[PDB]
Amino acid sequence: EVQLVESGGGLVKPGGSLKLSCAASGFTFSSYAMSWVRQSPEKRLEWVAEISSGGRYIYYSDTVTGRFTISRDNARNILHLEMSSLRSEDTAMYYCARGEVRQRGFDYWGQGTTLTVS
Amino acid sequence: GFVGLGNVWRFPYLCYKNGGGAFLIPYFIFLFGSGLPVFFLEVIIGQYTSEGGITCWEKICPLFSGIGYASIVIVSLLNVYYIVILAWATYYLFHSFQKDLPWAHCNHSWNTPQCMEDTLRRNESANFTSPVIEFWERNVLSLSSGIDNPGSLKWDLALCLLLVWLVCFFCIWKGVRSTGKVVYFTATFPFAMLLVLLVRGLTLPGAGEGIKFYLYPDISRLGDPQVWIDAGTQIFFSYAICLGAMTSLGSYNKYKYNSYRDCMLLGCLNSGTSFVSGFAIFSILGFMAQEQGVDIADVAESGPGLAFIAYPKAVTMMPLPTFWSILFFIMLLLLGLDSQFVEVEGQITSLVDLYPSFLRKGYRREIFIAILCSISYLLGLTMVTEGGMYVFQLFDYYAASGVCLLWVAFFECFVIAWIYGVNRFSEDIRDMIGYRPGPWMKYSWAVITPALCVGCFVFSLVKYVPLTYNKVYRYPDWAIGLGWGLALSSMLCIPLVIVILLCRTEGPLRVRIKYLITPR
Amino acid sequence: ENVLTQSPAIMSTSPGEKVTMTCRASSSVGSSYLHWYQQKSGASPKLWIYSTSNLASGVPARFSGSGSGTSYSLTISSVEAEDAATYYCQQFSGYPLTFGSGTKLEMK
Ligand SMILES: [Cl-]
Repeated sequence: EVQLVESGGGLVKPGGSLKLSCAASGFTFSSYAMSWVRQSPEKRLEWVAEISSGGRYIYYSDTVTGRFTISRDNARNILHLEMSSLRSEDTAMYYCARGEVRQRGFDYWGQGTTLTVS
Repeated sequence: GFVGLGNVWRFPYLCYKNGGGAFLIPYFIFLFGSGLPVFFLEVIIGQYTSEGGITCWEKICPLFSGIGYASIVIVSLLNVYYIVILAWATYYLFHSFQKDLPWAHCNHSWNTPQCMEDTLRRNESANFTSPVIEFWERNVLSLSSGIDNPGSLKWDLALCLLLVWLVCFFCIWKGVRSTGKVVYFTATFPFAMLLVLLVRGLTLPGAGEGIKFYLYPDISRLGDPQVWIDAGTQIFFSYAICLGAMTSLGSYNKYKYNSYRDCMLLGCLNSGTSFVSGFAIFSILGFMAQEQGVDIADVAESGPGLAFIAYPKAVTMMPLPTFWSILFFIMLLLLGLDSQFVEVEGQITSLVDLYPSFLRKGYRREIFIAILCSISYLLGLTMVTEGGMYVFQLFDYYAASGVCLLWVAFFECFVIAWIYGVNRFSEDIRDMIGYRPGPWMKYSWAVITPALCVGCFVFSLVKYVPLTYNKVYRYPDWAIGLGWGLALSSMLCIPLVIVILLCRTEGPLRVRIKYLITPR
Repeated sequence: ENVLTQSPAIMSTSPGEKVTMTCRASSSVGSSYLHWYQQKSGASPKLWIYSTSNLASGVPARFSGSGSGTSYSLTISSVEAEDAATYYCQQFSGYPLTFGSGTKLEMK
């Protein structure tokens, strides 16, 4: 069974930083590209950052291009998301999503981590 | 849908030279283990680096940047002999404008006294020559005793070759190729013409014996190493031109739209076009064997003039044969001329990418097309003479479709699978297309294609038979050495580039290798 | 960004009724790259329809998808009580990947 568990979510000061950790198992982690999808408290889904299968192709949305960095540790099967300068319109419910085939979408999602900026 | 003078001209005679049925098993083995994966591999290299040809390997293991120069030499020699094929097609076209075709009967000047017409051959009852083979070998070729006797330059064929190079020169630049509705004409007209020949051939009396020759394998002939290389490099021949088809008829146009499935669409359409043209050709050859008193494997030329024997012979069995001869050789000219526009455009693009601003682009560059076409014409004068078939068959067997194509395909697969990385390449593929390639492509690049190419290369190097034109000519050892020189000029681009890149980069051997195999 | 304007979020339909929901895109999606996700109340989203027509695993055959280019549609043949969730359409071709707005199916 493919499982994705997210952790490291909590309340942070504005302009601070926090490190998420999508830990995944039940499948090979080096062969599937991964994305971070956040969900506002108004319940709209926004894709934050996608890393490719080896980390050489990293994409960001226009909102978090210069202040969010996504990293992967292939050895420990964990997906990270380093944040920086967390503004007020960034409080969300962060999901880790297994999006590897572009024509099958995010087939496996995980739980959520409530990033709270206040 | 891709089609050229691969499917139409080359695959019938390579199948006929190798016993017919025994050719198709290595053909499909290479098609589904090597040819479609290697075609997809080179298309991904073309779409990966936003450049052309030689400098496509600076982002894929720059130690092996001699694969670009190997492709340069392969496409140069291919341009020379593929345009003398077009010279033969033009010569048949200008001999098709009278009412009764010159290969239909034998009462002309070039005919031997031993000939009589093929219709009156079974009423003789046997060393009597067919008029189509006599026309082909004595008016078109004017075939001499060997490559040692080039005889005299045929001025008819040389002006036909100059005409088709002037058509190429006035269309590569200072002109435009087919773009709009004329593309829709030239995409289905070769298929319509091949369908006409197929429907004609199957309805000929005795086509079933020709199809039994074509399809039923002779398993003892599968131990001939000529058959495996002929089939595999007919795949690599028909797909390296299909590589240029996509690249020259639109680079990065297929960007998100499935350059996996696009490649399998054109590859399967190309191989199916080969298979249909083989059905047509061998139906004609079975008809000719029933009509004459000779065997199916002896009825025509086991060499490059098969499409200039079987297809004109079938044209002579049509209503209004002048009409079908004119349009069939117009079809051959359109097919090979579009493929020649493709390959010469690829050669010019890759050489002006070899020198981006170094003395080529900054000058007029009109004169560079003229110089390249001029020396390609002068090299084409060596095989359009009276001993021109022998030099041509040397060029075809060795210069651009021999062990050189196996060398290039094995080195591409080896580099990308091992020195670059299957997983790294799959990540790049997912970046451009949207999905990593399946285990078929992965294990083909890793295991199946290097094993097939190395096995065929070693298998011919341990069980060597010499190149023989039409089963009766034995090439002299200087001619075999010249053919191996053309193959090695295609092949030794890779190790000489390895050596010069090692010696130009300073450091110890491990540091030089590590620097040159990491991509830039 | 490729803003996917979707059907208004508050739709209220009785069970057993054939329903549909649109997904208009500002740019043009290649119709093999637009997917639909079903996110329930307080739960994670899951893949529901991929490549605008195909059905994900665990999704009943009563769901269907259609459309190409700009307008894309999710269709339920008959609504049951386990179909009360929010559906997001999502192009996944252009590198600023955008989801649609809400389409929350509430009962009557
Ligand atoms: Cl072929």
